[PDB]
Amino acid sequence: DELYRQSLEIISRYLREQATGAKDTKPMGRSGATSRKALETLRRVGDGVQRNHETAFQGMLRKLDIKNEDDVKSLSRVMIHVFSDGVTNWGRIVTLISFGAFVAKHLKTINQESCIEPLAESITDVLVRTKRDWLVKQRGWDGFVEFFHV
Amino acid sequence: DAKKVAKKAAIQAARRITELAQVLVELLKEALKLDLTQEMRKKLIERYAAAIIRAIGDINNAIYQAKQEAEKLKKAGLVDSDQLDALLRALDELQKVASKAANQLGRLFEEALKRLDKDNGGEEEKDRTAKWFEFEARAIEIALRLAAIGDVFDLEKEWRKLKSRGKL
Repeated sequence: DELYRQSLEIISRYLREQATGAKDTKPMGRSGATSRKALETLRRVGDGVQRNHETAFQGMLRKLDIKNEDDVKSLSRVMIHVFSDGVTNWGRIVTLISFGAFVAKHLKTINQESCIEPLAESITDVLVRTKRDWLVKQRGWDGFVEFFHV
Repeated sequence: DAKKVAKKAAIQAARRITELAQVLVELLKEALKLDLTQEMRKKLIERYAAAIIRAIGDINNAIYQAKQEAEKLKKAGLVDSDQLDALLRALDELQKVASKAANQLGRLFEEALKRLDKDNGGEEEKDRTAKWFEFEARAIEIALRLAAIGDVFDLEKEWRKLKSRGKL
């Protein structure tokens, strides 16, 4: 599925940059331009979210106690609770991805980089499976870039 | 008027913070009437984190939605460049006071979790923790409401200073 592939690639790469610190040099899939401009959007908006809410993010991380790969399904359950009111918007989506990056940095420092890709896949799975038609109607990652453009 | 864009964002930011305070209060009261296991406590933790993420995400969405309406107004000729930069700066000040309130409620709920773990035991301390959290959460919310009204008051005065410049 093209939507799942592109979403996972953007989220996989963003979570991997935040934990490791290096950008991935390898070329993207078929999207290309849209995936790059979504990552620039994620680096601008997502890094700001993590810095301006570091107090809240650090407290959430300690009480969620993300240790191994079976704790990684906990953020997918948090996503379901986030959306349980029926509201979907880009601000919630970018915030969940930024907390995923915040968790990914912590996984590297506790020697669990093993868990980062499973985290990115479950974040992408919930996003794409539960909100596919919303994403398509918002023009996917092109609308995500358009929403956070200034 | 274009300061309706700022007023709308001010009301939305205060509503999201007020709804977050109400969600955290009901989660604590549900956990206080309940007898907690380790699994029930972790479900409550996931619901608290979701409430924080939802509040932050919805505040972010409202501010970016407010900035789109302002840019709209600049391209429609209903505001000039100096008025738009005052509107965008007022929306940035709303974003910061709203972010601080969300951080304070998350830090406040953390202290509440420490009381539901440690002191909990006896209906009387139960009810004092409930009112302690209720009081401190509303304090956070009203401080945001007042700071948000002040940010609009700052925008309306910088709008009257730009008209007072004339064309000089």
